[PDB]
Amino acid sequence: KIQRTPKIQVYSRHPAENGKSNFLNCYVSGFHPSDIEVDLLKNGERIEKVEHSDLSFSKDWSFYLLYYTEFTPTEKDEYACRVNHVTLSQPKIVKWDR
Amino acid sequence: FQGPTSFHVIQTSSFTNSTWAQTQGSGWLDDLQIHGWDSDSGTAIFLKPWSKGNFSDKEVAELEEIFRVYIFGFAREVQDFAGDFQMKYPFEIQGIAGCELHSGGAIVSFLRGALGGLDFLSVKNASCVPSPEGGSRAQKFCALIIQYQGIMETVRILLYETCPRYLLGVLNAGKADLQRQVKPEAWLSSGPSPGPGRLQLVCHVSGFYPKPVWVMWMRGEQEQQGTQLGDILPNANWTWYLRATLDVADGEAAGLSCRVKHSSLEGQDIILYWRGSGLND
Ligand SMILES: CCCCCCCCCCCCCCC[C@@H](C(=O)OC[C@@H]1O[C@@H](O)[C@@H](O)[C@H](O)[C@@H]1O)[C@H](O)CCCCCCCCCCCCCCCCC[C@@H]1C[C@@H]1CCCCCCCCCCCCCCCC[C@@H](OC)[C@H](C)CCCCCCCCCCCCCC
Ligand SMILES: *[C@@H]1O[C@H](CO[C@@H]2O[C@@H](C)[C@@H](O)[C@@H](O)[C@@H]2O)[C@@H](O[C@@H]2O[C@H](CO)[C@@H](O[C@@H]3O[C@H](CO[C@H]4O[C@H](CO)[C@@H](O)[C@H](O)[C@@H]4O)[C@@H](O)[C@H](O[C@H]4O[C@H](CO)[C@@H](O)[C@H](O)[C@@H]4O)[C@@H]3O)[C@H](O)[C@H]2NC(C)=O)[C@H](O[C@@H]2O[C@@H](C)[C@@H](O)[C@@H](O)[C@@H]2O)[C@H]1NC(C)=O
Ligand SMILES: *[C@@H]1O[C@H](CO)[C@@H](O)[C@H](O)[C@H]1NC(C)=O
Ligand SMILES: [Cl-]
Repeated sequence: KIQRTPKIQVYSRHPAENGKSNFLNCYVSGFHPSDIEVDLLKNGERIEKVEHSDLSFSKDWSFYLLYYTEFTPTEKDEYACRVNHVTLSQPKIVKWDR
Repeated sequence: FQGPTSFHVIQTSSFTNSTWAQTQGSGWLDDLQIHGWDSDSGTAIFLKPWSKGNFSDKEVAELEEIFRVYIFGFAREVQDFAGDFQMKYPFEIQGIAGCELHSGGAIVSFLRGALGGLDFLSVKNASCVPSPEGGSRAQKFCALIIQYQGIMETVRILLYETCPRYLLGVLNAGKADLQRQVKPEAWLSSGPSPGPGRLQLVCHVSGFYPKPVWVMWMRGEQEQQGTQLGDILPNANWTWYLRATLDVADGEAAGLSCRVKHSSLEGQDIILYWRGSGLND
């Protein structure tokens, strides 16, 4: 039928205060089929303490998942969400922009 | 009322080839997950202490059995008919079924199925309704399913008798969590917008529950109807995040404020004030 590429939105639980612990969310939505892989990234390295929701889908049958990790933003560190999917030739990287 | 009004189970079944299929499932109050399905065991994972509602363990066990049998048998039967329906692997089937409490108290039930991300069928009152997007496959499917003895009767009972009392009992059992009020945090940011001398102001609103929320850019009492709302995005802990943006001419940003209304604030709106005509002076 159809194939849809993931929308990828990265956002923090609380406003980003340097030094203050927080949560980093990656919301991957609007994709089809359900097969997907997602990593959260600290400075290019896959964060290993990552939780995610069970698979769900919206009114138009497109799938969505929430990935999240506690983190502590600094002015020097970079964070991102890495997604691969049949609609992507290479894993797409979406960096967090406070 | 405040929290969720709908209970529903969802199914995602992926068929890789003629012998391998995998099914994931879960149960939800609106967009709040209260059940998981464990394919390790063919039983349900209750995510909240109250997730069984007012049902006895016997009736829960029976429902788990019905779901376990359905999930295993669905994939088997699909595999067996995949040739007759001219199916090409891989393909993916989705379904959702449940009931929703409406204003005035009526509870409406539903069942919908998809193939390849497109509508395929629905149920109206133990009748299988093929969706036009499903084409002749869906017409053939609904003609076949009515011949499996007793399955439409099971569906009808679950949709129209079991679900509504489950929904009521679980909304009552869960009320301390489902009717809690959690106050948002709000903060402002700014960015360049596409276009000359323009500027995007952003009002962030984060951590609220329940989900209905009101947020607008304002000049005094004048709602700025150019306000644009993003998606309402989830946090892990049953709250959400939302941004409201406003494209404004550089030099016209002064006098703007962001106003948040939420049931948790007991009438005391959040008001953040943008200071300066441009970026940040
Ligand atoms: C048109 C309707 C759907 C079509 C059905 C598909 C064919 C299957 C073939 C037969 C399967 C094996 C045979 C016996 C099994 C049978 C049953 O009756 O049981 C026992 C019976 O006993 C007697 O009646 C016997 O006579 C009888 O033999 C039987 O044994 C099944 O249980 C049928 C009933 C199951 C469906 C549920 C009905 C709606 C329920 C609404 C709300 C429930 C009540 C609230 C209480 C819950 C309390 C919580 C508690 C914690 C627990 C559960 C918590 C956790 C649950 C999460 C995981 C569960 C996921 C499973 C279901 C999710 C959504 C429901 C299904 C959605 C329907 C769609 O899905 C894609 C359709 C499918 C669309 C299909 C689209 C594509 C189609 C195919 C395309 C072509 C390919 C080829 C196809 C050819 C055809 C195959
Ligand atoms: C889980 O909760 C369900 C609903 O939520 C609960 O409801 C009550 C009881 C409190 O516990 C709430 O705090 C809680 O939210 C239970 O389902 C409900 O059960 C009651 C019976 O206890 C039942 O009321 C009966 O209704 C019929 C009329 O129903 C028809 O008409 C109405 C419209 O008027 C329509 O909406 C219905 O769909 C039907 O078409 C009525 O005739 C009965 O009256 C008789 O009995 C009462 C005594 O209760 C007596 O005063 C009268 O004089 C008369 O003799 C009675 O009022 C509700 O309809 C039902 N609600 C739903 C949505 O089904 C559920 O109870 C279990 O299932 C029921 C169907 C019933 O078989 C009960 O015996 C069961 O225990 C409960 N438990 C489970 C396991 O689901
Ligand atoms: C289903 O159809 C019957 C008529 O056979 C009707 O009485 C009933 O209200 C309909 N809806 C149901 C059972 O949910
Ligand atoms: Cl601020």
